[PDB]
Amino acid sequence: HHWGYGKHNGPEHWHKDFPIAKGERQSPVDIDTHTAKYDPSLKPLSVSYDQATSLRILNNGHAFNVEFDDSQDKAVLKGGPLDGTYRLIQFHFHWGSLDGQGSEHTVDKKKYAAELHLVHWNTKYGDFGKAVQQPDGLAVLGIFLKVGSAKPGLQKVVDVLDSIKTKGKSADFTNFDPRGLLPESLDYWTYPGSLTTPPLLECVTWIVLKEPISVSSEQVLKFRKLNFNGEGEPEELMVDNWRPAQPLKNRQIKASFK
Ligand SMILES: NS(=O)(=O)c1ccc(SC[C@@H](O)C[Se]c2ccccc2)cc1
Ligand SMILES: NS(=O)(=O)c1ccc(SC[C@@H](O)C[Se]c2ccccc2)cc1
Ligand SMILES: [Zn+2]
Repeated sequence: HHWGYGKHNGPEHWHKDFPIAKGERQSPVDIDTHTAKYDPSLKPLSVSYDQATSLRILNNGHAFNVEFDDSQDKAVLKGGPLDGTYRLIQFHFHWGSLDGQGSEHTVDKKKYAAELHLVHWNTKYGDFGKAVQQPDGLAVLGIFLKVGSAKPGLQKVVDVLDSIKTKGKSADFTNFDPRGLLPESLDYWTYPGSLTTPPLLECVTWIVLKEPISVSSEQVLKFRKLNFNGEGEPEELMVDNWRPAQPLKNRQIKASFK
């Protein structure tokens, strides 16, 4: 058996193999917008993706990852709450079976249809596997998706999903520009947290953008045609691959904006 998002292996079970699931800085969380304090000392985010090199897209059985060449400083996140340089390694999404759920973070308990995670690692630790062992090892840029108008920059991702339907499938995915997934504003909330899947390591500076991106109903319907299963196995649609909000405990969510 293995962790997943089913009735028998979902988030309420993860603590049995990953006891840090009940830890002091777990993600995601509810963002209470009235309780978040504006921190005028936070810097604007610097998102430098013009030289991003996408390589491949992979169905890992839990989501799909768009992977980048992170062997050099090609696509980096700096500024905001961060010290130093964080290199883009991959992005992925979490989404629902219906439009009223799917995001991992919530905003005043509102769930969005989906959530994009752009995963970056702190270059002072040399590699991703070292960085996840450190409290400031990762920076994940989270962007909410709502259903409305299509996102034109998402369609190249949507159109390749039929080629990676099942767990373990990958496809070449070069020249994808992740700037096409951003909203107009880089206003954000930030707090110290964790990976939202096992192994749930407490290594993430979360940066969650206030402005959602709009995607079309047809775009998210295509995410929901993916499979958790491998080829030839009984079909289990890849939907509701989100962890619910965890206790905030002794943490403060800071806002970049008034
Ligand atoms: N999250 S975790 O790592 O602590 C973990 C590890 C192992 C397990 S046992 C899971 C199995 O009993 C049942 Se799957 C099933 C459900 C419906 C239909 C067919 C088969 C659960 C969670
Ligand atoms: N949803 S999320 O953005 O918080 C997120 C981001 C990245 C992951 S990578 C999970 C595992 O494949 C790699 Se952890 C590992 C890697 C090397 C050595 C030890 C442990 C998980 C969740
Ligand atoms: Zn994620």
